[PDB]
Amino acid sequence: MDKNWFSTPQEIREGIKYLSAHFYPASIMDRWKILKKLSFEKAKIIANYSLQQVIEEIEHFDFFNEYFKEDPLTTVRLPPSYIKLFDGLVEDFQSSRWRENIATRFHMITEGVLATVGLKILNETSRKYNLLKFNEGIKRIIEDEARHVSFGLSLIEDKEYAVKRVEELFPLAVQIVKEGKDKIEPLGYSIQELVNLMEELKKARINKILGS
Repeated sequence: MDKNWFSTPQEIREGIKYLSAHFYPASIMDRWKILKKLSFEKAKIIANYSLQQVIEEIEHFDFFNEYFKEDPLTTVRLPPSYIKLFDGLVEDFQSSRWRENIATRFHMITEGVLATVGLKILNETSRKYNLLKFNEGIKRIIEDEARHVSFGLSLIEDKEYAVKRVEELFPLAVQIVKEGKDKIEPLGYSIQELVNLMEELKKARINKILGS
């Protein structure tokens, strides 16, 4: 942990933990224990970068677990639209069109829209408060996430279906952010501005799918 974590203002620590819990949902992680087997299973099918990506997902969990040892993320309640998002990903892993369904729910929406915004906030906020170790670990996740999103684009074959999926799931993603208003706004962000960024990100991921 950074030695100056605890000297960071309480409202800022709360917001950071709140967002960190979206990446490492320690209070309800056991709900989706099944995602471990399912992700291993499918990465061993696909191989390619999928095996590296699964390892990187664990590395990301390990980062948040280690960082917050003395200030655990088990205290943080995830909002209900976030629970829905991940219940849906378990379903997608069990679905017929699992490759397309995971690429759209996870790589496009979860990593290419939600995570993009969440990591922007964590980067900006940790830099402002001089949480250097935290900020570096966020920068490394951002670098990983860009490769994950590119890998996602490579998994999509049916362009019309993928776009329609992204368009269908986008509202849930917006609700996740709106549900965090009370924890995010004290970090000095406007929820509307965040939603507008989400819209631009959605457009950009769709453009990339259509140009592939």
